[PDB]
Amino acid sequence: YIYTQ
Amino acid sequence: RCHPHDLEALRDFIAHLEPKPDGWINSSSSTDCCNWTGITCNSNNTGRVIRLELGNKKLSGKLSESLGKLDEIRVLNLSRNFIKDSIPLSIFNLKNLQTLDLSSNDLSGGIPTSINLPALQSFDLSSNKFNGSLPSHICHNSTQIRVVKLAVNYFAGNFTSGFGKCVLLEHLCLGMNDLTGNIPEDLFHLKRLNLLGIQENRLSGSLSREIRNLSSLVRLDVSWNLFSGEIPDVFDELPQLKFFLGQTNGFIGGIPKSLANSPSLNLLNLRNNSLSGRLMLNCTAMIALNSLDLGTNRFNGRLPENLPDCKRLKNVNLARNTFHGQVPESFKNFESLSYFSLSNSSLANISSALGILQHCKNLTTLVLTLNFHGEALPDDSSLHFEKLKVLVVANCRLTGSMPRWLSSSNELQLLDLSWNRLTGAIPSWIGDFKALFYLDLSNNSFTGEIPKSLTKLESLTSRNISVNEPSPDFPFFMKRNESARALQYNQIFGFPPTIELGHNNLSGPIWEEFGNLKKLHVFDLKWNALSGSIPSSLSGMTSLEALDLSNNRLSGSIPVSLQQLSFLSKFSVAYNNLSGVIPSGGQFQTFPNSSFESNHLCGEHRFPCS
Ligand SMILES: *[C@@H]1O[C@H](CO)[C@@H](O)[C@H](O)[C@H]1NC(C)=O
Ligand SMILES: *[C@@H]1O[C@H](CO)[C@@H](O)[C@H](O)[C@H]1NC(C)=O
Ligand SMILES: *[C@@H]1O[C@H](CO)[C@@H](O)[C@H](O)[C@H]1NC(C)=O
Ligand SMILES: *[C@@H]1O[C@H](CO)[C@@H](O)[C@H](O)[C@H]1NC(C)=O
Ligand SMILES: *[C@@H]1O[C@H](CO)[C@@H](O)[C@H](O)[C@H]1NC(C)=O
Ligand SMILES: *[C@@H]1O[C@H](CO)[C@@H](O)[C@H](O)[C@H]1NC(C)=O
Ligand SMILES: *[C@@H]1O[C@H](CO)[C@@H](O)[C@H](O)[C@H]1NC(C)=O
Ligand SMILES: *[C@@H]1O[C@H](CO)[C@@H](O)[C@H](O)[C@H]1NC(C)=O
Repeated sequence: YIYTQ
Repeated sequence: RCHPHDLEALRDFIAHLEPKPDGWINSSSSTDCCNWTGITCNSNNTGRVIRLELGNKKLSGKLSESLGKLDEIRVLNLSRNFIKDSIPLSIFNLKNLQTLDLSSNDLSGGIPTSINLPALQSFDLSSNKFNGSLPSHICHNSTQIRVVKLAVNYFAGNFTSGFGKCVLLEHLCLGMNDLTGNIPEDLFHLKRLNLLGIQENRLSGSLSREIRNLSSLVRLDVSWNLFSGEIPDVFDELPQLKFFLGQTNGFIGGIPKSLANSPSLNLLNLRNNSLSGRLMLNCTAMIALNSLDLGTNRFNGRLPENLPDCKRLKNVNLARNTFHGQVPESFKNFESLSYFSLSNSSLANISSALGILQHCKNLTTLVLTLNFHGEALPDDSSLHFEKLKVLVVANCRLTGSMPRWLSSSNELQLLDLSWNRLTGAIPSWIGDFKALFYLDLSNNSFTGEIPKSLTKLESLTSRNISVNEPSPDFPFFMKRNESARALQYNQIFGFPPTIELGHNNLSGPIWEEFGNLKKLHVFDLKWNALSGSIPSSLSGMTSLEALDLSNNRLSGSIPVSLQQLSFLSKFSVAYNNLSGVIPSGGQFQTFPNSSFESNHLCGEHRFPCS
């Protein structure tokens, strides 16, 4: 899954 | 015919360097030096040498000591070469040198304890091998120095006092060294400094309140150090501050009121700090703010309702925080919002979130991953996001079907719905997005066959579709499973063009027409119910790198044509009904046994095996 931070 | 002194110095200089530049092949014979490559003289071209500018000449060798014999040289530029060893002492005594750029070479050793360069304006040693103590003693005899660039060196030891005596210093770049200790209080005397990079060192302690004394600051880069304590609330004293970069430190507390009131800030990056509490900005006060990164902090409470009142805020990354509740209703007015990253923030009511956010007409990229846990994905078809490019809502364990309101975002490029509870068939309109090069529906409950329209996806077939890549200010991260290290992509077009359908309930065959997608890098069908033959027409997918068919029920043999996939490095048919020979030689010999296991497949001349 793609995530961001 | 030029001066014998310059003539000599120049001949020695080039004696140590190869290759000889275009106009220097005559050097040992020619007497006219001012017309040699990269030389400038006073009078007209006819006097003493005032400029030696040999940057980016592929020059390999050492610096001659007789470089110190050019008495009139005001500018020495050797940057972007292969020059190595020590800087000659005599260079540090040139009375006329205004500009020294040695940046980006292999130079090493250290700077002399005694330097006299009264005319020096800018000093650039960055990107070399220099270690040791910082040459702050240069301030004694260069009273005019504007610019010190030391970045990208091996300087370790304390951030050394004494830069405060360069009274006219404007740029100071110390980034990417090994410096320890706190900022010497010396530094806070430089009231004309508009640029301080200290980023990417080992600096620590609190960031002193004395920093209010540097009232000329435009750009402050403190990133990637060990700083801690509260961010000092001095920012009304720094009225010219545009860029503040503090990311990856131990800063605690919230955003100081003065920073939250600064009309000049364009950019605030505090990501990956220890910050906490309510997030409060006065957006009526911050009229220049266009970009805000607070990611990987502990800000709590609701998302601040006044955020849309920053009329210029284009780029917002709030990910990985402690908020709660819904997206405020005022976000309907966030006219400037382009890129919105909310990942892993504990947000509620995706229904409200989407119904509000559809009103932000500039929204292009939206990352909602790890929020709305267990909620139902809104099917409500009045939802319209017209300019939407990148949509990531993943690992939210969302329920419902593939939302058809999405079909009206024609610009859509990357879609990630993976790791939800979504069910039903995958609808035909998913094949209608012309700019879509990446889609991850994996790890859902999807059923039915694979829609055939995925075979005529335009960005995956021709080269006649062309669009502009979205440009948010944050990277994206990609995780294979819950315990895998992530992959980083700084830009959207860094993602391989991908169809990822794995871990669903999909059934039926694999369309021969998948041979149409010439530009697809990654095709993942694994862990489904798929059946039938592996089509020979797949050999037509010419850009294919990874093909995962494992854990289906597929029958027949591996088609030999697959060995014509030139780029395929990653392949698995494991856990199927397949039979026969694995095709020998070429591409398939490189795959490990695990790629074929739990079938009836055998290596050539080994059938039957088991
Ligand atoms: C040195 O020359 C380089 C490359 O030719 C140029 O880009 C650079 O600006 C010069 N250095 C200075 C201080 O002007
Ligand atoms: C300044 O110049 C004098 C005379 O040239 C020299 O002796 C002295 O070492 C220089 N000071 C520094 C700190 O480089
Ligand atoms: C967050 O900070 C830690 C420790 O400072 C650092 O090791 C890590 O790389 C940071 N994460 C990012 C993405 O900057
Ligand atoms: C926010 O900033 C505006 C403009 O400077 C000011 O007039 C207003 O009183 C401020 N509000 C708060 C809460 O300080
Ligand atoms: C929205 O985007 C358009 C097109 O780039 C831009 O010109 C406009 O200023 C933006 N609107 C706002 C309010 O930021
Ligand atoms: C999400 O947030 C929690 C902290 O609230 C953290 O432990 C977890 O590592 C984060 N996961 C990702 C993928 O960002
Ligand atoms: C969530 O959002 C919808 C749409 O605004 C609203 O009607 C509904 O009452 C909200 N549900 C909750 C639990 O607040
Ligand atoms: C799919 O997603 C769930 C969470 O929604 C996660 O727990 C599970 O491990 C994932 N399965 C795989 C193999 O990715």
